[PDB]
Amino acid sequence: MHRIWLMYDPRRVMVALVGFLAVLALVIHFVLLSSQRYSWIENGTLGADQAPVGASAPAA
Amino acid sequence: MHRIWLMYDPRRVMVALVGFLAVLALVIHFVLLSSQRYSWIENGTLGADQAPVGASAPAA
Amino acid sequence: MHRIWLMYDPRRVMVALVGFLAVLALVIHFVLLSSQRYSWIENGTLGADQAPVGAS
Amino acid sequence: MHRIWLMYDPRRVMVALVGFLAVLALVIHFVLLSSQRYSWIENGTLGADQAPVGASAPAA
Amino acid sequence: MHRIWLMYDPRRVMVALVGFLAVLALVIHFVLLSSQRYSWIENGTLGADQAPVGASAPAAAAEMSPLPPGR
Amino acid sequence: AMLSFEKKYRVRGGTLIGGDLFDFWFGPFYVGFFGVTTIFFVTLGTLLCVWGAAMGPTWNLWQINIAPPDLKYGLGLAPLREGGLWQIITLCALGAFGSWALRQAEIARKLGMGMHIPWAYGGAILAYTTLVVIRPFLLGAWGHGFPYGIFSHLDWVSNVGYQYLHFHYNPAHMIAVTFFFTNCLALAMHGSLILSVTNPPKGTPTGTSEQENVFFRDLLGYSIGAIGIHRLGLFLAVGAAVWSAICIVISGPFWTQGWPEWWNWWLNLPIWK
Amino acid sequence: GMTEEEARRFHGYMVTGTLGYVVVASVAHFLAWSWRPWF
Amino acid sequence: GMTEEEARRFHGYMVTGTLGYVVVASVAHFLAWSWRPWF
Amino acid sequence: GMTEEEARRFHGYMVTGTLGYVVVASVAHFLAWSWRPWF
Amino acid sequence: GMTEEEARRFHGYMVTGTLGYVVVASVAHFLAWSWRPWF
Amino acid sequence: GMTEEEARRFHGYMVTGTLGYVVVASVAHFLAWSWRPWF
Amino acid sequence: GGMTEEEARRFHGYMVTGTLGYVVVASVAHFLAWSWRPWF
Amino acid sequence: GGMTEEEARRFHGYMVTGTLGYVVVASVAHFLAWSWRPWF
Amino acid sequence: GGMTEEEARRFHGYMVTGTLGYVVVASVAHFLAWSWRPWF
Amino acid sequence: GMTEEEARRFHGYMVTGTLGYVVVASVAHFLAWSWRPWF
Amino acid sequence: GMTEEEARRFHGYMVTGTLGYVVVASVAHFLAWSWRPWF
Amino acid sequence: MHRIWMGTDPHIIMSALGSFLVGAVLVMHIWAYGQFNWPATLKAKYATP
Amino acid sequence: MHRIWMGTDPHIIMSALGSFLVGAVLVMHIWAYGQFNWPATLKAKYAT
Amino acid sequence: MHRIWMGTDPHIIMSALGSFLVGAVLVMHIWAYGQFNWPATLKAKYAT
Amino acid sequence: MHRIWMGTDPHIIMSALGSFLVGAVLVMHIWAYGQFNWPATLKAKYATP
Amino acid sequence: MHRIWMGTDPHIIMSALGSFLVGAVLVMHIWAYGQFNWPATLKAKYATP
Amino acid sequence: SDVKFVPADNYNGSPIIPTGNPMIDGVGPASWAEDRRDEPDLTYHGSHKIVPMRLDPTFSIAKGDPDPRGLPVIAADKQVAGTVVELWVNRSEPQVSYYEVQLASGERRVLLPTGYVQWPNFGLWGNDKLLVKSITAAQFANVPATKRDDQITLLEEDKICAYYAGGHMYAFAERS
Ligand SMILES: CCCCCCCCCCCCCC(=O)OC[C@H](COP(=O)(O)OCC(O)COP(=O)(O)OC[C@@H](COC(=O)CCCCCCCCCCCCC)OC(=O)CCCCCCCCCCCCC)OC(=O)CCCCCCCCCCCCC
Ligand code: BCL
Ligand SMILES: COC(C)(C)C/C=C/C(C)=C/C=C/C(C=O)=C/C=C/C(C)=C/C=C/C=C(C)/C=C/C=C(\C)CC/C=C(C)/C=C/C=C(\C)C(=O)O
Ligand SMILES: COC(C)(C)C/C=C/C(C)=C/C=C/C(C=O)=C/C=C/C(C)=C/C=C/C=C(C)/C=C/C=C(\C)CC/C=C(C)/C=C/C=C(\C)C(=O)O
Ligand SMILES: COC(C)(C)C/C=C/C(C)=C/C=C/C(C=O)=C/C=C/C(C)=C/C=C/C=C(C)/C=C/C=C(\C)CC/C=C(C)/C=C/C=C(\C)C(=O)O
Ligand SMILES: COC(C)(C)C/C=C/C(C)=C/C=C/C(C=O)=C/C=C/C(C)=C/C=C/C=C(C)/C=C/C=C(\C)CC/C=C(C)/C=C/C=C(\C)C(=O)O
Ligand SMILES: COC(C)(C)C/C=C/C(C)=C/C=C/C(C=O)=C/C=C/C(C)=C/C=C/C=C(C)/C=C/C=C(\C)CC/C=C(C)/C=C/C=C(\C)C(=O)O
Ligand SMILES: COC(C)(C)C/C=C/C(C)=C/C=C/C(C=O)=C/C=C/C(C)=C/C=C/C=C(C)/C=C/C=C(\C)CC/C=C(C)/C=C/C=C(\C)C(=O)O
Ligand SMILES: COC(C)(C)C/C=C/C(C)=C/C=C/C(C=O)=C/C=C/C(C)=C/C=C/C=C(C)/C=C/C=C(\C)CC/C=C(C)/C=C/C=C(\C)C(=O)O
Ligand SMILES: COC(C)(C)C/C=C/C(C)=C/C=C/C(C=O)=C/C=C/C(C)=C/C=C/C=C(C)/C=C/C=C(\C)CC/C=C(C)/C=C/C=C(\C)C(=O)O
Ligand SMILES: COC(C)(C)C/C=C/C(C)=C/C=C/C(C=O)=C/C=C/C(C)=C/C=C/C=C(C)/C=C/C=C(\C)CC/C=C(C)/C=C/C=C(\C)C(=O)O
Ligand SMILES: CCCCCCCCCCCCO[C@@H]1O[C@H](CO)[C@@H](O[C@H]2O[C@H](CO)[C@@H](O)[C@H](O)[C@H]2O)[C@H](O)[C@H]1O
Ligand SMILES: CCCCCCCCCCCCO[C@@H]1O[C@H](CO)[C@@H](O[C@H]2O[C@H](CO)[C@@H](O)[C@H](O)[C@H]2O)[C@H](O)[C@H]1O
Repeated sequence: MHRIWLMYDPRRVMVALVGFLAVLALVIHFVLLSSQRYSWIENGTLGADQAPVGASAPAA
Repeated sequence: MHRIWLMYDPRRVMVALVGFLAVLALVIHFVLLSSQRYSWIENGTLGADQAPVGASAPAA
Repeated sequence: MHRIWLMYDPRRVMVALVGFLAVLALVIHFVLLSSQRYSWIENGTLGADQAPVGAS
Repeated sequence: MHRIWLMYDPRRVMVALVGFLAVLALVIHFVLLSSQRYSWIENGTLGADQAPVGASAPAA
Repeated sequence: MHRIWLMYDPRRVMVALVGFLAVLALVIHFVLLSSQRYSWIENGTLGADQAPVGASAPAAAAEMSPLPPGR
Repeated sequence: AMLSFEKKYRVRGGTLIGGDLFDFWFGPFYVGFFGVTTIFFVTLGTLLCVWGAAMGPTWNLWQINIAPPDLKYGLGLAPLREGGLWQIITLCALGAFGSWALRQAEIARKLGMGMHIPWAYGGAILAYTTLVVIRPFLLGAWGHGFPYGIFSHLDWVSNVGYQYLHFHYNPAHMIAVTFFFTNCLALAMHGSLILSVTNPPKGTPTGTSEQENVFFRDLLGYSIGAIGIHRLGLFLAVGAAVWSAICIVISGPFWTQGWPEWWNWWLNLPIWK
Repeated sequence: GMTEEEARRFHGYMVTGTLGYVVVASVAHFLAWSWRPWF
Repeated sequence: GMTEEEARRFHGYMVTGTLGYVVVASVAHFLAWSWRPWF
Repeated sequence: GMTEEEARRFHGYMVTGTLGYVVVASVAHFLAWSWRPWF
Repeated sequence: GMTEEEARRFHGYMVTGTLGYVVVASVAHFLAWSWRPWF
Repeated sequence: GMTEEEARRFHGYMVTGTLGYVVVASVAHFLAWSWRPWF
Repeated sequence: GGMTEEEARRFHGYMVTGTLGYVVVASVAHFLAWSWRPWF
Repeated sequence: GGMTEEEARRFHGYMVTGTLGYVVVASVAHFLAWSWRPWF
Repeated sequence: GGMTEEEARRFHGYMVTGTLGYVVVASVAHFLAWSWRPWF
Repeated sequence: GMTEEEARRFHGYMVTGTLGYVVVASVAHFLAWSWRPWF
Repeated sequence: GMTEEEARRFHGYMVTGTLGYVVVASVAHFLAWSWRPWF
Repeated sequence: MHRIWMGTDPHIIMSALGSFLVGAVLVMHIWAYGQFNWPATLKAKYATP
Repeated sequence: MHRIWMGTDPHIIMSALGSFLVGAVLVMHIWAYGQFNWPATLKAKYAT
Repeated sequence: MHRIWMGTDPHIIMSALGSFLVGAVLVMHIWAYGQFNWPATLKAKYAT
Repeated sequence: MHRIWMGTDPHIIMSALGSFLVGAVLVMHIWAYGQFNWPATLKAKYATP
Repeated sequence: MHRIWMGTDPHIIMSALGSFLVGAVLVMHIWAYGQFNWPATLKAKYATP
Repeated sequence: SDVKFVPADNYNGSPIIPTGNPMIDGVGPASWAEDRRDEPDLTYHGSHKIVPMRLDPTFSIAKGDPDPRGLPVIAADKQVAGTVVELWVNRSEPQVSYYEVQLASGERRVLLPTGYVQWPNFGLWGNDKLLVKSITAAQFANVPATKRDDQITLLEEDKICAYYAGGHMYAFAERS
């Protein structure tokens, strides 16, 4: 399975992988920070039962 | 059957495949996240009968 | 029959076919997903009697 | 009639034909899907006695 | 784990790391300075019970809307 | 038909996709794989515009108006009669404009030219994609696109401008305008200089690079040189479209107030607050 | 360039594929007609 | 170029793969039709 | 240029990785179905 | 460009580095879940 | 260019540098936590 | 290229045989149909 | 290329046999269907 | 490379043994599950 | 591809596996019919 | 890669490690059952 | 009459005739199901009251 | 009668016929389930 | 009858047949769970 | 039957079989927990009023 | 049976097994804490009024 | 038949196929304007516009740029094609128009239009060799000659530039 590193230069792949993972992590953090339930800077100290929840089916 | 990898450079195919799957996965996740029914960051803790449902047909 | 592949390289046709079918599949899904009757992500759990019909 | 394939290169007449048929088929489907009578995705389950028919204003 | 320093030139990595950490530190400080709970220059002297907390629920009245009507 | 020097240049090679299959000409036009895809998207997108005119109120060329959907449809495909047709035409347009640029890259490769022309055209494609994909996506509805109609899109431009009360105050717009105006000046100067050395007053020898260099230096106070004036034209023309794309993408997604009150930061600099 | 024999050979397939395509289209039209007539 | 025996070999795969894809799609439509018919 | 024996061993990993990916997705879908089914 | 033994040595660090990261991230999710579950 | 001895001796300073930085940052976090907890 | 007169002569035999067979079966189908639901 | 006249003779035997088997099984299926729910 | 007929014969013995072991343990599990909560 | 000799041997296992599958399915259906008959 | 002789010794440790782990877990489940039985 | 076939590949003749017959038979059945009220009488025989 | 198979490929024939049968059989069953009201009567028997 | 397998690759035959059976069995089970009202009656046996 | 393994690599076989088993077992448990109402009865046993 | 390990790297095997066990054990505990109502009953034992 | 190319087939708009070596014959992107006037280009005062720098002492390298003379030239196949013996300058718009290269492992000296050279690291640092990405060190031997070494004609300019232009298509091809 290691012969994958003959197809691709690991010096490329390491830089590609870290670039991908850093971007993906920043996206997920900012998606959560922009949400209501997980806006943890302002509301992080709320207990789990007190945190916001999105609208349910209203039947109305 | 393994002779298919003589038709195409596997080094090229794997890059196209990973790209297609990465874009597809992001598109599906974004479609679901933008829905009502599956906006799981805000509403993921709702039970299945509490989760939104789209409108039904009129009675007549 | 097979002489079609003497005119068109099957290595290339097979790629263009995958490209065509992938775009066509995406177009048909996005059409259906946006309709009322087949908006299956919002309403897929409705029964076929409950599902919308575009009468007016 | 086969001598038409001496006037024109069959390799590229066939591309022109398949391209024509693709464009024509897509146009006709989109034209129908725009119509009210044949908007079959929403209303295809209606029987012909319920299907829309267009008329002019009754012009009293 | 030294072999990474042959895989990449230490000068370029050292500059890249310091550049990353400086950028990240500035981003996190300004995200906090913009927040209500952690706008420490104006409110840093407030006790932990007095500092702002995001709402467990926003308020409403049915007749009121933040957005004008339309379409 | 062929230019009297052309046949010599009509070799195979340089195609990015499809090998030799599409590597041929149709009259003056080079075809190639992206030639085929261009004609597909052009034909489909045009015939859907004709259908949009047919189901609309009039055939008058100026008044035809294929509008985008209501904002309530968000990022979904609307019913075709309610803006969905505009969305399909937009996908055709993107396909056509992309194919055209990639076809130009095949032509440039076949002639041994640099890639400058495809990339320059990329600046126009960027501005279009900003208007109909990126800005509507950042706003969350495809209905923020402009309608396809010769005067109805000018109504859209007017109303988008006044959504910010006084769009002249948009700082990126001022830069973009300055590029468009300076480009037109530079084009007039370069065109005039080349023509005036190659077409001197009757009974005068044909001019030289030295004469245009001298005259240009009298006009701007410095000598741009022959390569430099073409670099400057490309920089001004493409830069105009890039700054255009910036000025519209900041309007709404990033700035939502009137543009005059953006300049409040300048009035409040601490040296003179 | 192909011979007039190869032209006749190709033309045989081209006619046959055209006929097959027209047959499928004809059945599709008669299905569509029976579901929702347009005249 | 490609020899006629390679073309005849590939034609076997292409026909089989095409028809197998149509079979899988026909089953997907059978499932979709059972769930929510469009006529 | 890859040899036929290199292709032979490569394909085995490609099948294995594809099967592993489909397995993880199959569990991911069954978990999602148990949480909030879409039909 | 890697030799066999170079690639095989690198693959050891690459596997373990990947798995070590996923293990750390799984603890991060455990903590996040105990603070504020998303289902 | 960089030798294996150079890398080895560089790594020592690099690790104490990183560790000292993490020590300062973690003290800074615990001061921040004691002043105004975010959970 | 196609068929000589000799194989065409035997191909024709199967073509006429198959046609007559098909017409016989269709005749039985119409006889059954007519007895079941006459249409004139 | 393709099948010889020998292969054609041999293949035809299995082709006819498989067809007759399929039609036999389908004949049983229809007799069972008819006795379960007659359709004329 | 690839497994030889000799090696395959040996491999197959373990594979059969492991498969039987798995099925045996699963048979116990279903007996316990059935006596705990019968599903028919 | 396969020889006549390989085809002869492979066919025997294919027939055997097919018959085993049908036999197991026959017992499955007999159980299902006794449990919840469907006609 | 790993030789047969290494594999022979490796296997002996891996099985004894596995058996030990199962032993500890079996005690854990015995204790857990005596504390809070789940059937 | 057999001289008709001489120019032609028998597989093309079979393909063309097989296409026509599938087409005609399907059109005839779709048409006949409309006119004869069958299978509609079959469906009414077993529909749930 | 047999020599119609000359020049053909046995696997293409069996692929074509196999795929035709699948299509035909699926159409026939979906149609027949509609007309004969089965499995609908089966479903109604064991529904609650 | 065996010589239909000539010129094939047996690992492809086992791949195609394996893929068919896995699909066909899963389609049949999700269909059957609809008609037979099982596991629905099982779930109803153990509920609150 | 052991002829079937020829040309394959044991590690690929054991990877494929291992991944399949993980999948099927996980699916069967996720499904079984839905139908049998366990651990839900376990949870309700020790839950605080 | 030991022949399964031939060609593999011991450290990859231990790395993969170890990471599996960490993942499985963490999943099992957060699951079990949910079902068995522990440490919730522990917290309620020592919590203040 | 001396004719440089033949049609790929009889249909309208088909490509041509070179008969001989396209770089030498001048076909496709290797071709040049064959009717171009075979005379030197002139300054406004009528001196030769493009000349070797040794013929006009007005010109000198800008201080703190490298003088490229004596550097090796590295061809597309990474072989050393030669070393820079002289610069040719445009006297109407002062710039280096051509490097002149003393061929390694050969007798001959050839011109090299500076549009086809690049510096390592694009000139920012190093500057210890020249890179010619477009042709191999073998093909450097066939670069067209000027009739004289003190001047170049417009036809010779077209021929030389066309040679390096064709390389990006034909340098690594058996079509020779
Ligand atoms: C508003 C301010 C800004 C607005 C900005 C507006 C900018 C306008 C720029 C475009 C104008 C130039 C276009 C051009 O010259 O193309 C070459 C072509 C053919 O001549 P050729 O190239 O010298 O010779 C080649 C030909 O003889 C043999 O070639 P070949 O055998 O290989 O190929 C077949 C032929 C067949 O001809 C055609 O298919 C072309 C027919 C349509 C031409 C329409 C031109 C546009 C008219 C616009 C003015 C108005 C028309 C109403 O040749 C070809 O294949 C050539 C294909 C050329 C394709 C050019 C398409 C350009 C479309 C432009 C659309 C502009 C939209 C604004 O020329 C022509 O056919 C004649 C055009 C003459 C210029 C238009 C002048 C109109 C004056 C007023 C009416 C005069 C009545 C007599
Ligand atoms: C060093 C060579 C091997 C290795 C060899 C061993 C050995 C030997 C043992 C373990 C053990 C364990 N390993 Mg380890 N392990 C490796 C890589 C990993 C990785 C990973 C991300 O790559 C993970 C998640 C794990 C995880 C685990 C746990 C499942 C387990 C308990 C200790 C622990 O938490 O260690 C977390 C892991 C690490 C911090 C890195 C690995 C090295 C350190 C020193 C820990 C393991 C050694 C342990 C202290 C030995 C004590 C003496 C013996 C009990 C006689 N190992 C490396 C590649 N692993 C033990 C076990 O089976 O317990 C039941 C055990 O005896
Ligand atoms: C909104 O309403 C609006 C739209 C406005 C209303 C108006 C609509 C209008 C105006 C419509 C016009 C329609 C039209 C007009 O003509 C439509 C014309 C359609 C036509 C002609 C279709 C033809 C199809 C032919 C096909 C599919 C052929 C297939 C061939 C095959 C498969 C064989 C390939 C070769 C092989 C296998 C081997 C070769 C041998 C070789 C190489 C060898 O042996 O060497
Ligand atoms: C409302 O929405 C709108 C959009 C408006 C509605 C309208 C929609 C319309 C009009 C749609 C039209 C659709 C259409 C039209 O024809 C659709 C046509 C679809 C087609 C043709 C699909 C064909 C698929 C074929 C496939 C998948 C083949 C796979 C082959 C494989 C896998 C084998 C590869 C080869 C191998 C392995 C051998 C290599 C050699 C080897 C190994 C060797 O040599 O050794
Ligand atoms: C909103 O709803 C919308 C979105 C509209 C609805 C959706 C619609 C559509 C159209 C969906 C389409 C889905 C689709 C269609 O194709 C989906 C297709 C998915 C596919 C095919 C996935 C394939 C995955 C394969 C993987 C992961 C392989 C991994 C291989 C690995 C890991 C091994 C690599 C090699 C190694 C390690 C070294 C080998 C040895 C070497 C080199 C040596 O030894 O030398
Ligand atoms: C809400 O906000 C959002 C943003 C949304 C939330 C999310 C945030 C996210 C995603 C954060 C991610 C963070 C992260 C991810 O990896 C963070 C990673 C951080 C890291 C790796 C830090 C490492 C620091 C290391 C340092 C400082 C090293 C210093 C070394 C020194 C001093 C020694 C120098 C050498 C010397 C002296 C001599 C050498 C010898 C020589 C020369 C010789 O001997 O020759
Ligand atoms: C409802 O309203 C509307 C629609 C208006 C109502 C009106 C409808 C109308 C007007 C309908 C008209 C229908 C019609 C008109 O003609 C219908 C015509 C039907 C016909 C002709 C059917 C013919 C069928 C023939 C068959 C089945 C032959 C099979 C032959 C076989 C099997 C043997 C093949 C050859 C072999 C084996 C030899 C190989 C030798 C070789 C190779 C060698 O020897 O080398
Ligand atoms: C509801 O409303 C509407 C829809 C309108 C209602 C109307 C419906 C209509 C009109 C239906 C018509 C159906 C129909 C016809 O008319 C249907 C026709 C069906 C037929 C023909 C089925 C044939 C099946 C044949 C089979 C299974 C054969 C298998 C053979 C095998 C296994 C052997 C393989 C070969 C070997 C071993 C060779 C070895 C030697 C080799 C290789 C060598 O020697 O080389
Ligand atoms: C709920 O609704 C729905 C979901 C619909 C319900 C329906 C579900 C359905 C349809 C389920 C179907 C399940 C199924 C099949 O049908 C399931 C199939 C299960 C199977 C096959 C299990 C097999 C297990 C085999 C194992 C564990 C083998 C272990 C091997 C061991 C220990 C030895 C390894 C040693 C080696 C290799 C060393 C030798 C090397 C040597 C000598 C060397 O290297 O030389
Ligand atoms: C609900 O509504 C709708 C959906 C409409 C309802 C209707 C549904 C319908 C119509 C269903 C029809 C289903 C069907 C139709 O035919 C179903 C057909 C099923 C069949 C045929 C199953 C066959 C299974 C065969 C098996 C398991 C064989 C295994 C073989 C093995 C193990 C041996 C492998 C080889 C070896 C060991 C030798 C290697 C030697 C080598 C390599 C050497 O020696 O070289
Ligand atoms: C809650 O709902 C759901 C989740 C659904 C519920 C269901 C859950 C399910 C289904 C769980 C299933 C779990 C499972 C299934 O198998 C679990 C299986 C677990 C296993 C296998 C554990 C194995 C542990 C093994 C250990 C610790 C080994 C240690 C070995 C050591 C220390 C020796 C190392 C090597 C050396 C010393 C080198 C020697 C020489 C060398 C190198 C040389 O000489 O070179
Ligand atoms: C697109 C995904 C959906 C599934 C697609 C495929 C599903 C059906 C697969 C059936 C597999 C058996 O199908 C059969 O395979 C064999 C090889 O084994 C192919 O055989 C082909 O290659 C072999 C060997 O290279 C040649 O000897 C032969 O002349 C040629 O036809 C047959 O042409 C095909 O009919
Ligand atoms: C070529 C491959 C094709 C793959 C299959 C794709 C789907 C095509 C289906 C064509 C056949 C449809 O057949 C038709 O099914 C509908 C489904 O409502 C039946 O409709 C009737 O029965 C169904 C139950 O089965 C009821 O829900 C419905 O209200 C009633 O009208 C018709 O009585 C039958 O004639």
